[PDB]
Amino acid sequence: HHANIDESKIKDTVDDLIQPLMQKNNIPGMSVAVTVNGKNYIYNYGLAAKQPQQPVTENTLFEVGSLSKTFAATLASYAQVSGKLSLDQSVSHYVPELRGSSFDHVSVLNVGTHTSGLQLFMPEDIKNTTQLMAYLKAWKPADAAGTHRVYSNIGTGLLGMIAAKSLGVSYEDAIEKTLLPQLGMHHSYLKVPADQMENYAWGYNKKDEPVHVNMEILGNEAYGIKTTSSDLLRYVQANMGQLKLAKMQQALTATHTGYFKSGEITQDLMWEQLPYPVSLPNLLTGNDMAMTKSVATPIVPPLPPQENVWINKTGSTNGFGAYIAFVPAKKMGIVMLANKNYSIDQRVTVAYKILSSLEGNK
Ligand SMILES: *P(=O)(O)OC[C@H]1O[C@@H](n2cnc3c(N)ncnc32)[C@H](O)[C@@H]1O
Repeated sequence: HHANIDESKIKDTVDDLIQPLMQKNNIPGMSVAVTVNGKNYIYNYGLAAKQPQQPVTENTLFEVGSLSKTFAATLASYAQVSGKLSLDQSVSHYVPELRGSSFDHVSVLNVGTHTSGLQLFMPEDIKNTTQLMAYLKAWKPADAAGTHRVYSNIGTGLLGMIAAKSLGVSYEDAIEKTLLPQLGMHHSYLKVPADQMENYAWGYNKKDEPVHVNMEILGNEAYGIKTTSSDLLRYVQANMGQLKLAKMQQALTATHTGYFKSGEITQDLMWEQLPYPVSLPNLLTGNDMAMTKSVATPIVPPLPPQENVWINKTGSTNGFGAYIAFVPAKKMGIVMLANKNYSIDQRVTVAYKILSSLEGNK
């Protein structure tokens, strides 16, 4: 602790919110990463595993659940800026087995914005590509694609699958061999390697059992990433153009294009945003859209990537709870990782309090 140092003030702000949060929710371990003024701060708390006990360190890997959807979008955006994908084309244009199905009328943009109408969860009985394609050929949305927003793991799966195919590789290769390496995210994985298993935190479910996420079909696209807070802070900085990584920077920025309004949010390519300065009530409402259908209204022409917005994404698994938010105009961002799935309203509120503390009022 030092005087006249913003770092000590930030640590106090973060500690004072995170310690009670972890106590009352019984969260075993967290890492919080903050960037502001071009400086990066990483704060680690508690335990990556209870038995045998292992502390959270700079190397601890957390499951981030739906933060993974933003990587599928970044890959699709990379394919798009590389000339391999048009977001306005239909899904069946790129997946010829689906020609003649309802996917003749669902665009890639629809699956990238949760506006196809596909339901939230993949049917549990779908285990292989044959069963998946049979389901998709038989599926019909309740409303015309493009009229409603239904947050969807399945649609995100299609987005990433199409993006990878357009690049000539599997999704796993696209992410681990192309995207994460080009972003400099060397401790981010869909499959944690043997030399990193000691760093892979256990998640603690509602009954406090240690669990790791089970990876099923198209799951890598929707929920597969394990990563460190430092790697995600780099991802946040890259999303704010702060790093010397040109196609990749274009791809990152273009994911922030605003395509639909729904409720309080602007739906980008997987990322979600609200105008900044943003009120806590609207941010909370905008982060309570995970399981219900809402009306979606197109933004056409699309809203270009903005500076004056709060861009964010939640992610969870049975054992983990994560959140990212950043405001490009202020070059400030936060990553909050936990090995217990605690409520989104608390993640958002803590992040709002932290970011609001980072400069004076004017
Ligand atoms: P985001 O973190 O909002 O959502 C992804 C998490 O939802 C759960 N989940 C999605 N899809 C499935 C399937 N098919 N089976 C079991 N669980 C699923 C996971 O917790 C994801 O991490």
